[PDB]
Order: sequence, then C-alpha cells, then structure tokens
Amino acid sequence: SELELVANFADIPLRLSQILKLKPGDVLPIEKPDRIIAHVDGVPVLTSQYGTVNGQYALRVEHLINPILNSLNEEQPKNNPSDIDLIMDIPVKLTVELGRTRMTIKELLRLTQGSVVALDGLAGEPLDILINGYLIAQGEVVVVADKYGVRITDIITPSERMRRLSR
Amino acid sequence: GPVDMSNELPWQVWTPDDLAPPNIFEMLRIDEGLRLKIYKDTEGYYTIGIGHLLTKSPSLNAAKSELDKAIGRNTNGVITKDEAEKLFNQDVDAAVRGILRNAKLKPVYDSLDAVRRAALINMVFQMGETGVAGFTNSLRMLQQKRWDEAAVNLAKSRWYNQTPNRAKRVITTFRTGTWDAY
Repeated sequence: SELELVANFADIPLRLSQILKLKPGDVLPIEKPDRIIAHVDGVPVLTSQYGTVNGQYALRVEHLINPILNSLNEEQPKNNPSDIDLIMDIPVKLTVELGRTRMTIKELLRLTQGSVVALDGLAGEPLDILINGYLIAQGEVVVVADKYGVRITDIITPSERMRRLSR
Repeated sequence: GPVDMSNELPWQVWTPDDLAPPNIFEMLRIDEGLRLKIYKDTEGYYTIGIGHLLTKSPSLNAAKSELDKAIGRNTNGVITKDEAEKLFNQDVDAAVRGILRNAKLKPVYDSLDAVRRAALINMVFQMGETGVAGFTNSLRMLQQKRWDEAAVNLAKSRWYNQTPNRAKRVITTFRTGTWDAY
C-alpha cells in the first residue's frame, strides 16, 4: 500500500558523449535477455521469465532474491547466532524498462516462483529508457536476423539529459 | 506514423512470446508424471523426467546420449529430480515457442482462451507440432469455437484410442473451457 514493481528489460552501458548525441532512429545494440530482474525502489527483489499476457507485458517469477525466512510465528531472540568547458566522458548506464506494476505490500509479499505478474505496458507500445533512475527517452525493441537492439523513438534534449544525469 | 525516423537497416520491431497459461505446469505433471530413468512412453518412444522425449526413434544409446547432451553430464540414463524439473521448465517454454512459430497451429492458439490454450500445449507436449498439426479438421473446429464438434471428433482419433484417460481430460478441457477434469 503501495509500491512499484519495476521490470528491467536491459541495461545498456554507454559513454556520456554517446548519450548527448542520441536521437530518434538511433539503435542501441543489446543481448536479448532470457531472465530479467524486477526491482522495487531500485532494489532487486526477484528474477523472472517475461513475455506477454492479454497483449500486456508480464513476468513469470522465477526466484526471489535473498528471500526472508518467515519466522514471525515465534518470539524474537535477543541475539542471532549469525552476528564546465571540458566534460569528462564517463560511462553511463541506460536502463530500458519492460514496464511497472503498482502493487500493495500484501500483494507483493504474496508472490513466489511461478507467480505471473501483469505489467502496465502494452506489447508493441514503446519502452521507458532511464538514466540515473530518470526518464529521458522511449524506445522499441527491434531485431535484424540474429542481432537485437533498442531503437530510440523519442528523447529529451541533451541539456536535459545532462540535468537528469547529474542531480 | 508516430515518429519520423531515418531507417538504414531492416530492423523489425520485436515482441516477446506469450507466457504459458496457468495451470499448464500442474496440468502436465498430472498427465506426464515423473520418472528419473529412461522409459518407453505411451506412444512407444524413449522418455525421461516429466514427459521429456529423448529420441524420436531407436535407441537407448542415442537416448542416453541425447540425455547426456540434454543434462550436460554422464547421466547413465538416470537424472535428478531437479534435473527433471529444469528439463520440464525448458520443455513447456519450447512447446509454446514452437506453437507460436507454427504456421498452422498459431492461428488456432491465438483463437483460444487461456484454459483451452493449456489443452493445446498439452497435446503438443504429448505428440509434437507435426503430429498435432495433423488434426486438420479438429483444429479448424477449435478455431471456430465449435467445442462439442471438435470434442466428439477428437475422441475419434488414434491418440484417444491409445491414451483414453489423458485424451478424455484434454478433450474435456477443450469442450468446457474449464479445469474440472483436473
């Protein structure tokens, strides 16, 4: 009540100079992922298969990442025995999101391996591309023969990319 | 058009495969059962784990060997429960992947609701694409949502005659669109 489950389709390691030059039509090459990580507030919480359900992008949860063993039906122990003119050209990661879903806590905590989660993104409709956790663009997954990529369909201005990048 | 992009290469917009419907995994565990050692299945072919067909045709040497490549170790015709589990996982996805790339099965699969898509995967899981694509008239019937007609036709097959208890369950799923047979 209420958090966002966020599915990352891919992370694309680019240099800042490439990012400042990106324009609609540019294709960023990627490896097609088989499993992907979903996160909450930037924290990875599960790995999963992905695909579509009813034309919506969706996840089949494979593994919870570092799950907590439920021991709430027993008393807490006092101890645990387990106790600028020239800008530097930095590498920057673009995150491409398959989509997000808003879920309640109760709902989030009640999924395990094999849980199917529907995302708010439609298949075909462009994906969010982020920088430092900020939306800067949209793109579409695209492929020739054997090679996969992400084609930029829409993007903010260089000055604004820089702005989201720094913060 | 939504955008005005300069297009050099022939890039094709990609959409991922549909996820397998529920409850196909439980469904298939019921019909395929589990064996951790190579056996001849209800259609005479060498199988392992949860309905994992090893060789289309004779014999054990190739079976044990294609098992050896499937698992990635010496196996000696015997695998682990969690090896069987991971083969199963792969198999279910590969079945769906194959249906969606099958010029004949794909329009039928698309037609069907989720429960009936499970039934179709179950068939393909059992007989393979080429086998299931042979039920021409039952398929067209399925595509056209004539449930009783497809259902009664499906009971008139070799498939049904060779495995009546499984085929009945699958045909009950096709007919009803429900899970009551499971």
